[PDB]
Amino acid sequence: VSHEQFRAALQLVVDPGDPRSYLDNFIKIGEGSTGIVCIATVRGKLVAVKKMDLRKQQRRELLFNEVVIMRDYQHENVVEMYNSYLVGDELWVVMEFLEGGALTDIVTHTRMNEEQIAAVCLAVLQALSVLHAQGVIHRDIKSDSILLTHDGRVKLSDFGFCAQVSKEVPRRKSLVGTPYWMAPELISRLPYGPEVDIWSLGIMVIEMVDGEPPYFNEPPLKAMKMIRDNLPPRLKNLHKVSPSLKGFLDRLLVRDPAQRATAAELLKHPFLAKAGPPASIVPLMRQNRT
Ligand SMILES: CCn1cnc2c(Nc3cccc(Cl)c3)nc(N[C@@H]3CCCC[C@H]3N)nc21
Ligand SMILES: [Cl-]
Repeated sequence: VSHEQFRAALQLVVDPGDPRSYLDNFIKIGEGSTGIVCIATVRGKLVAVKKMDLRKQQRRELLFNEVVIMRDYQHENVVEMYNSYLVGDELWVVMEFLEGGALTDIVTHTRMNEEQIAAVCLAVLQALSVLHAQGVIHRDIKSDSILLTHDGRVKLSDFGFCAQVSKEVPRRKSLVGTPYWMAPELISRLPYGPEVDIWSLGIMVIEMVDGEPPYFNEPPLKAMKMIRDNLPPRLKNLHKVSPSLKGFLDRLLVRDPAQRATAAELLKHPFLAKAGPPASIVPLMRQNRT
């Protein structure tokens, strides 16, 4: 499929026009897999703009999947998209700005308690149960993909790797994700489904408890071989965690995806009863630390 034809299909979907009319004061706040993210001001609300080069993608079709999903799925725990545009060779998606940043910064700089860990898992499982029911697989669940509001509410972001399964095509086979968070069946190149996100969430629980995913200091291909061949990873800090948290994590990090717990199942797990309110996360954020 041609670039001119791909851009053409995307043009049918995005908002027409040049948003450099509506926006100014662009400040780069980071980089992802698919492009860069800036903050900008509307002509006075401030927004986040993700900018992706149509010609520089390993899997260009995923750009399409991204826009269509956030357009079609609004949930309290999912980052809201306001608009999307084509600007030269770039797809721009305009989204709400979340002042609390990403969970990565919390997990690498602080130790979360179980109330805080439970609140983050509850929020993510709520988003995923709704997405999974409609056949949407996120495929990049990790702390970097979890954003926080000023008052400590959790929002799933970074839908640039998502896919949708259906009755007609109920499994994917593509190798998409981030090595250390990838489910064994996905690493192995087997037909997979929504269950891959449950494993990835398990790995993000490890991040929240231990600060890092398993095998993080290994080359990514070596970590993927270990994920694929070995017993499920265990918490380095095990004696430090409750029986509720261990039993919860034991249901996520199940190698056989057919025996892995679903998002709907896990929403009924007693560990999530520990979830604290959003205000419990606030003191973990960079702006409130010293
Ligand atoms: C859904 C798009 N989006 C809205 N608001 C975002 C966001 N907020 C903040 C808030 C405070 C500091 C920073 Cl660095 C980002 N960060 C943000 N972070 C970057 C985006 C790409 C690189 C990884 C991730 N940390 N993404 C944000
Ligand atoms: Cl249990």
